[PDB]
Amino acid sequence: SETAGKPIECKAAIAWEAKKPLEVRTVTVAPPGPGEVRVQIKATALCQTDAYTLGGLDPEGRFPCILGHEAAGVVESVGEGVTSVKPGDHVIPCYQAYCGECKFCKHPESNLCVSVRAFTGKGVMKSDGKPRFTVDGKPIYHFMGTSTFSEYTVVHEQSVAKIDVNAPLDKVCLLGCGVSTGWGAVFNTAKVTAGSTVAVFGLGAVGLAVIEAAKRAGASRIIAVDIDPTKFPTAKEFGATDCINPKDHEKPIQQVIVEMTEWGCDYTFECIGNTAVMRAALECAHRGWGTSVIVGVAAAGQEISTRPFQLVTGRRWMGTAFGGYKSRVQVPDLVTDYMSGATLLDKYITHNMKFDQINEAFELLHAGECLRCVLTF
Amino acid sequence: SETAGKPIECKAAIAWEAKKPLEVRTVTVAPPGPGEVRVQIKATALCQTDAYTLGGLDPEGRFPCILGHEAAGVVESVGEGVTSVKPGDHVIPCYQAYCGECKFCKHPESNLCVSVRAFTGKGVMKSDGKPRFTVDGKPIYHFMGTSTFSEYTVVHEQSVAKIDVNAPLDKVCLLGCGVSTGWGAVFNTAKVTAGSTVAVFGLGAVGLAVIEAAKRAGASRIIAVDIDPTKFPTAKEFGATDCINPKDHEKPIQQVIVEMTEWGCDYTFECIGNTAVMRAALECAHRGWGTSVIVGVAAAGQEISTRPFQLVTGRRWMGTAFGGYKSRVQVPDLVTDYMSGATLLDKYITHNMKFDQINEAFELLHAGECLRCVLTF
Ligand SMILES: NC(=O)c1ccc[n+]([C@@H]2O[C@H](COP(=O)([O-])OP(=O)(O)OC[C@H]3O[C@@H](n4cnc5c(N)ncnc54)[C@H](O)[C@@H]3O)[C@@H](O)[C@H]2O)c1
Ligand SMILES: NC(=O)c1ccc[n+]([C@@H]2O[C@H](COP(=O)([O-])OP(=O)(O)OC[C@H]3O[C@@H](n4cnc5c(N)ncnc54)[C@H](O)[C@@H]3O)[C@@H](O)[C@H]2O)c1
Ligand SMILES: [Cl-]
Ligand SMILES: [Cl-]
Ligand SMILES: [Mg+2]
Ligand SMILES: [Zn+2]
Ligand SMILES: [Zn+2]
Ligand SMILES: [Zn+2]
Ligand SMILES: [Zn+2]
Repeated sequence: SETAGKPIECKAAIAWEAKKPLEVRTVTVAPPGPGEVRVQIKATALCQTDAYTLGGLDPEGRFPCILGHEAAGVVESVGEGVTSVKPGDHVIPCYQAYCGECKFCKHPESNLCVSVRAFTGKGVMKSDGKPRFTVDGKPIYHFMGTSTFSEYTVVHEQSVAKIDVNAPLDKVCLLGCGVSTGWGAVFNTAKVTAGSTVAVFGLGAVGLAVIEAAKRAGASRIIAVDIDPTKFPTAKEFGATDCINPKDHEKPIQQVIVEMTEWGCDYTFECIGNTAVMRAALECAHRGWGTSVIVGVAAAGQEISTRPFQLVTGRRWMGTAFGGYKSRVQVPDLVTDYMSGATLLDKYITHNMKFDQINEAFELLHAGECLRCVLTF
Repeated sequence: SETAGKPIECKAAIAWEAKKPLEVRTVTVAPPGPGEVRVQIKATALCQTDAYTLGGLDPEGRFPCILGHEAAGVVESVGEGVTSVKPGDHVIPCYQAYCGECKFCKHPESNLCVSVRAFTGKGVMKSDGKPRFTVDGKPIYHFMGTSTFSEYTVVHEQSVAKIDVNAPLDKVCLLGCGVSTGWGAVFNTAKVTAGSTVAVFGLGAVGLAVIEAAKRAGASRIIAVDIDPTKFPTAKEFGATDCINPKDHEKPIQQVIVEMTEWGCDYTFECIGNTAVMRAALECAHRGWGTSVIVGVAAAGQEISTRPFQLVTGRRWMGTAFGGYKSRVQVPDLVTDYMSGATLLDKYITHNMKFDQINEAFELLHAGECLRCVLTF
């Protein structure tokens, strides 16, 4: 290789501080240490989670840092000990790691690996406790263990899903977070049964993925809820049978849903990050057995509340992280399902832009005018 | 019966108004109307739910009424169209009805029948909207559809479980309330798996039932929690492996439980009715997959709260009503199970008193060190 074992200077987008636009400039990327993989990002999308940390809403937010966590790329080089990937492998770096040996990797119902979170949560690497990015010798920190807003990033081996080398990297970049989360919320967390009724709160890429998955699960009714009705036509494309704007009703939205379904929907999904809506989604879960799945990420500190009578009379409050998918094991399975022609993944990409316009993409998502914006270098 | 078709003069305990003692006196019990059943009560227990309504705290409280909801007895006569029981059958009347045709009776994960609940909640019968008790020709209202503090009571057919004629009625009287509820919270709601860890908050009859069922399910560790340490010895006999008094510790009790189990317990149960402790039970459920079952009934105007991060990181919040048991279907199975010698049901009866002493029995309940006290006439 031409770059293996040596630093790489490449284009990236740095967040020097919160609530400021990113600076697209050159950074230096160190070679991978033991158990690490240096990846050449080929495509990367913006998620609402990136704007969440950029807006100062992350308690563990550490600046300066390279954001980004929805990407697909090619292995440029690996550090010593790395056996699972090799240069040339097509990969998807995942915020959720997989070690196969911790208690959560071994449990059938969890994907919350603890192999590297103590370091990825701090924006550093496990091998030496430091980051791999510098600018004029000063350290720039990692984000969600991925930091995909850079031509080359360095990640832990446990965070690297090896995927079908023939899958288009600018489409499956979405499988690193949002769309996978919405799908697994249906298939893994809720396990929607055929015939069921569903309510989805928030119609971004995540909520639309809940709708697509619930459709595929055989749901007989899917109520799409959003305060922005310009997202309704796409929601009906994915399979929504009803679209509801909360601002068209003086009743609370959970009362509206209950009246449409007498007792509530068998499953409800919150895909916003609004604690008042999370409460609403649980209270319009069906009496006796309804399930509500929190998908959105609320601002740190905020609390959800309900009357305990809601759970005593049969409703179930749960949440999901990355759809319950064990990353390195199951992300390749999602790529395989994409390559089989069975998904609507291509429909989630509303804009393809160059990496230099990353800030316009952030304005697109703050304005609700995009689903997923895929950046290429 | 030579009482069939006729009113019956029998002894009962009348609650004329709130916060005053019951009067033990004769009452007139009308014959059973269409779809109604008249039961000779052979044994009836007390619990805190009776004392809650008697104390004037119940917003649905209706006086004068006849309290009592834990009982077993024999059918004296049946009203028009009743075929599920006949005179002489041994029965348990249940607050939780089963009609076998509404949405909830037909769902495998619910037992919240709506056949008669709107009428029992108002202390009247469904056939005509009127009660069946009179003193001096003026009406006495029912309680929880059972009104078991009476030698004879009239109940809806949907509330009448038909049980093994061989079962002792002064023991199976408990199967209509807290013991079944705690058992079912484990077997039906949580579905506690073999080898799992369990935490129980509150060590009355309900929590002790949770402990007994969890041990029977194969739980490898059972942590009993109560601010009254005098409940610990009995918690250990039912199968507790640890006992924790929250007041002995200077950290939040959920942090105590998590430190004892590194990540939390696989299952936790709130058996008190305390929203603060409900949140504590949720937050010491195991990371990634822990389940917390609210069993206790909180006071009015109280809400449960947590940070949604707790659910996004894999914890599940649910509740139970009557342990999820479909009453007329499954209460007979609980009796059969008790007759098999598999349960500690007899160990929940700490006191046996005569019905004339009902007021003294209530004072024992208010003092404590009484799990269940059974009254016979
Ligand atoms: N649990 C996880 O692992 C995970 C993974 C990825 C994303 N998320 C979170 O899920 C959420 C959705 O992600 P996204 O990319 O689709 O964001 P998005 O901004 O593209 O979509 C959110 C939608 O919610 C709508 N909305 C806002 N407030 C509303 C309200 N009161 N009522 C109804 N609709 C409302 C908005 O109009 C918007 O269309 C985000 O909070 C994200 O952080 C969680
Ligand atoms: N879901 C149902 O269908 C159903 C059925 C029956 C009873 N319940 C409810 O279950 C609950 C328990 O029933 P019970 O008969 O055992 O009542 P109980 O009063 O006999 O037992 C309550 C126990 O909780 C302990 N306790 C009180 N506050 C505590 C605290 N902060 N921390 C730890 N322990 C505390 C008390 O010391 C006591 O031992 C009640 O709320 C009851 O209404 C529900
Ligand atoms: Cl938080
Ligand atoms: Cl799919
Ligand atoms: Mg993720
Ligand atoms: Zn792991
Ligand atoms: Zn994301
Ligand atoms: Zn009771
Ligand atoms: Zn019913």
